Amino acid sequence: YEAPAYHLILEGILILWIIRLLFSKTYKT
Amino acid sequence: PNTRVMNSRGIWLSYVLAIGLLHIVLLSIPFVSVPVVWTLTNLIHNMGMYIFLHTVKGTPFETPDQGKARLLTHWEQMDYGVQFTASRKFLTITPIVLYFLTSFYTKYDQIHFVLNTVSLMSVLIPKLPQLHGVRIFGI
Amino acid sequence: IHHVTQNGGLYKRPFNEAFEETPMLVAVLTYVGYGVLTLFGYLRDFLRYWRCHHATEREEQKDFVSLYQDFENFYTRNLYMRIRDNWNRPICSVPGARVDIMERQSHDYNWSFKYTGNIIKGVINMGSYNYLGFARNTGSCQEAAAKVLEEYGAGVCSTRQEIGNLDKHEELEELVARFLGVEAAMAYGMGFATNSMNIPALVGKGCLILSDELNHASLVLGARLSGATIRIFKHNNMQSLEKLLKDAIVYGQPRTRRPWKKILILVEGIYSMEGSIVRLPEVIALKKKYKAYLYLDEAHSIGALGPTGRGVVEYFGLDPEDVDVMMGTFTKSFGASGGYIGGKKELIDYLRTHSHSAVYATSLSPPVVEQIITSMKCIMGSLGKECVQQLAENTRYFRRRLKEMGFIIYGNEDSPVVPLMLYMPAKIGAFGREMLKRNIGVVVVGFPATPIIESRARFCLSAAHTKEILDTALKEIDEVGDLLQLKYSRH
Amino acid sequence: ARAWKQMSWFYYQYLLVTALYMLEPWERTVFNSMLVSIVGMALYTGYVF
Repeated sequence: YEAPAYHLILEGILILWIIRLLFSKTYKT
Repeated sequence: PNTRVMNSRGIWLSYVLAIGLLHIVLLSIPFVSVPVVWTLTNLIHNMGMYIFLHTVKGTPFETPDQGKARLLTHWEQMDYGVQFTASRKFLTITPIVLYFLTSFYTKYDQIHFVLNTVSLMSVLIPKLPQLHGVRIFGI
Repeated sequence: IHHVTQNGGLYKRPFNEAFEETPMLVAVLTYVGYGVLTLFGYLRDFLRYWRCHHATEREEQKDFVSLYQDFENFYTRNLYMRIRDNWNRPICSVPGARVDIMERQSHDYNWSFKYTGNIIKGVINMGSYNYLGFARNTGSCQEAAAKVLEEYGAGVCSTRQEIGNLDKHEELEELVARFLGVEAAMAYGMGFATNSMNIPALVGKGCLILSDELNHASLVLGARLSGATIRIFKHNNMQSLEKLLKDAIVYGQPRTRRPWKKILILVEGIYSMEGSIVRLPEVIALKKKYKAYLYLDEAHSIGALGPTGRGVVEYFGLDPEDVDVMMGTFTKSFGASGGYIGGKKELIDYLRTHSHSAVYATSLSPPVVEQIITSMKCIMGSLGKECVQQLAENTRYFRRRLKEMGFIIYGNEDSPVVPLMLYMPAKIGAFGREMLKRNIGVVVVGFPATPIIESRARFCLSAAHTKEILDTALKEIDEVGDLLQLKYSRH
Repeated sequence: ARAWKQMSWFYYQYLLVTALYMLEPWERTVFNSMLVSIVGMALYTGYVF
């Protein structure tokens, strides 16, 4: 409990991935 | 016509309950354990969302655009290609939630980390918007 | 005066259209119905890795690169081929109010059919474009063409700018111009061939076309053949119309930023599926605000709207001189074949020269010209102009009648086309068989010609339908909508 | 007596929804078996817990 070793590192990447992902709002001589 | 098929009404609600059926089906298996139920259902889901989005290309019907998206798989052709739309982001958030519940269950094991990550890896890798048309040595 | 709401669209009457959004519980069950059906298709095509019998590409001296995509034929053989017994039934009579239908069946599960001998008679139809009831082999209206048939023949073997140009052709082109109230008119061979051969003679390379979401296969195809930028706006959304129309001028092309050469709009009067009328005065008010042109399509609208029905312009009471070009057909109120283009005399003369069809295609057959003329004479003044007051009575009666019966109906209430909503794909395949058991033949509209959760059935009302013909059909529907629980509406 | 006839209507109602109707009864029972055995396994595991 409260920690796996290198996994909350990787899980912190994913939960931070969504926040950039949530606000991009558009895309595409 | 495969460009407004996820932009329809209640397709998001029906996409959940297919997985919700698939878990309760997988929950009622005799010779199985409650960790590897979640391990199984994160593998099958990310298998489906690769094969039904990033593998089959074209339309099941016939396109009156003379087959413009014949060389384009189903993810690439959503909403006529504009990436950051209201429905592609729903399709990216949902395996992450399926990653975190399968992170919650199996109690953060090492083999349940390894097997349940590369499924979640190999589904988001094609969903990079700068990986629009590049196909690795095939398809 | 009724509405002048924001765009200057001046309304005389109330509008009153109804697009009831589909229920939550209904919509989820549809995808399950397709989901089980898309499941067995992969099952079925997997079983076909060894050898319902197929068309069997020639082996004899062939087997090049294969002809068709296997996957593009998926829905036609796994959702269509299952239930293709309906919308293909041969009839053997005059398509009026009661229609003799040849009976067929398949023991090969709709893969190969067979007529028994049977002629199912006195079948009320509601799926034919017979609004003003001119499909009859009786009366003096059709009799006049018999004099024309025994005299002239059944078709020129020539072209309009070539030899073939009869006095009837010159007569009819006058006759419609007074009927529409425009300067000049010109008839064409079939209504599909009009839009696919004249719209490319108008717009060119630097043009921009603002067409609706759901026009037809005609109007898209003409827009493809003219190399011109095509942009789609939402159905009857003037706000979405003006938003494109605003950005079309304040920008130009995507590559260069030069101004557009000319722009125009492709809209129809009565959209066939989801039978609804375009918000026309809000369009006339908007094209004058942005100097655009306007192509209008009275394929369904003429003979069905306005008193002594003359299309949607009299139905809104407006002038024909603000629509830059008017097009309609003769198959869908007159019981004939072909279509016209009405417009200014300068426009018609340019299209009497640059036509794709007066210069290549052969022109109309002579006796069907007469069937158009005598039909317009009975309208202009003998089963005449009283039937349009009958049909509008039949429209307005039938439209309130199914709405209060718990069914769900789209479109404007005054529209003769009645879109009746199915949702489940099995409810498509049962309903055509079910009504056919109850002595009525209707038209069901499948998946790919709709969106996913539309899958509707469609009724064509008629002035030839009397009250007893109509109420008998109301009785039969009351059982079936009960039998299939298709009472989706809340009201 | 009609309760056995009313019951087959609800089964016929089950043929329409989820599109069992035009489903070639060679294949329907294959789906009926996958309908039964999953619910048949839903009971045997449900009685455990």
